[PDB]
Amino acid sequence: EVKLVESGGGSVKPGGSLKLSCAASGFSFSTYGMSWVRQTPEKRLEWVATISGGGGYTYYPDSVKGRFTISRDNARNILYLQMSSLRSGDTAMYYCARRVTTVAEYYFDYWGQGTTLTVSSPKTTPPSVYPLAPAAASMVTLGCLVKGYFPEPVTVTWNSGSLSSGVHTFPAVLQSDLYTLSSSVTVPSSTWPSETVTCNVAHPASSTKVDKKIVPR
Amino acid sequence: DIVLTQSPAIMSASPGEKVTMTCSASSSVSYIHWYQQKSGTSPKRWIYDTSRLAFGVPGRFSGSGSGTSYSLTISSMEAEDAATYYCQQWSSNYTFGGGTNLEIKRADAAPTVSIFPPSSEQLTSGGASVVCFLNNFYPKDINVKWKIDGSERQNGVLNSWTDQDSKDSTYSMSSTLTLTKDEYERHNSYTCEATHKTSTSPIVKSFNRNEC
Repeated sequence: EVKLVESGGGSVKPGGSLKLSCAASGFSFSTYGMSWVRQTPEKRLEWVATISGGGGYTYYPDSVKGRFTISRDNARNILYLQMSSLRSGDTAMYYCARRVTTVAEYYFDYWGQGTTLTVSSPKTTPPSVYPLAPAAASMVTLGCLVKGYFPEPVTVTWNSGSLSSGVHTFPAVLQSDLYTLSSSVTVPSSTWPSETVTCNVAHPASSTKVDKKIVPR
Repeated sequence: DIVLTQSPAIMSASPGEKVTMTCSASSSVSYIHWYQQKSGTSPKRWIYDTSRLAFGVPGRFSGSGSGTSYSLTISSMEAEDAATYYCQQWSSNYTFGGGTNLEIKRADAAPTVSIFPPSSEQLTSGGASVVCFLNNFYPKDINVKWKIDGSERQNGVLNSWTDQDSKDSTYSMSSTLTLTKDEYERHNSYTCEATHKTSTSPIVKSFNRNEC
């Protein structure tokens, strides 16, 4: 099967340099042109580079021309995106895409899974987890407020996977250049508080995992 | 310098109905192509050139257009289709449209509201967050007002919205009011209330601080 699998990225201070790579599988690399495309957190799609089948030609949009360089090595079936003098506008998830020829144009057939690139100057901060128990019916909604964390991907696992089917997770909204999210879970009254409910927050950017037994007020 | 604006940004269809989203260009264009993007996964190939379907896509999809106004049409809607559909041009600068959020439409649901006093843990730190969960409702457009001691507030409310549930096809919303410890203990009766095109009068949920 055609595979596109991209590597590199993360959190860089503005002004840093970086390099992204993407690895190809299950199709003849040299015979296709390869591009990168970025998507803003707000689900915005922007084309950023293109290389030809050989070396031949490169092409660039006018939002990065001068800072980015796109490269292939057809000995290994891998693209390269070096990005120099990164600024705040460069935050996005970056995909590598194959370009195929059509009747009179081109078209992006397969896209990899993207890596994420957060350009910013703030520290990496672990999250503060607070239990959300009530201060009267036959089903209980508990929660966990996960507050003040910087690098955005967090994870909330409830009783270690068990209660997935009744869990709402709410996208992290930014303010104070910290991220704040919430997660709710639902549970038959026969389950709580007779048995432990514990939400579990892990923050890979800091290697911090916190646990919180929801106990009743 | 060549913009595509895609016409209905959000759209709700029920299964069995026709769906037409549009992509209109700032100047004349030879062809336009469409991609599909579901939550958590990259865009996938959907329609290329104008009317040419990709191998995977069902036969109830369809494409057309010429010049400045092209359009993707769905013959009969099925719930498996809900995703964001982008267009893209290839004549000048490789520009993507803004997408069209395709939603499943179901019978309306009023939320299941739950209010939570700040934790004994946060308060000892200098802060107090009051949190409200409105759970499993449709449609999505809601208003939520928090009234403290009978008056109202909008400072420091953070409002978050799930993506549509893959089973009951609802939405969930959180609402968090971030006070200070001293600001929190200045009042007594914190109330969140939800207004919605289901119930006529709001769904109120309340607690009192000088109680615990």
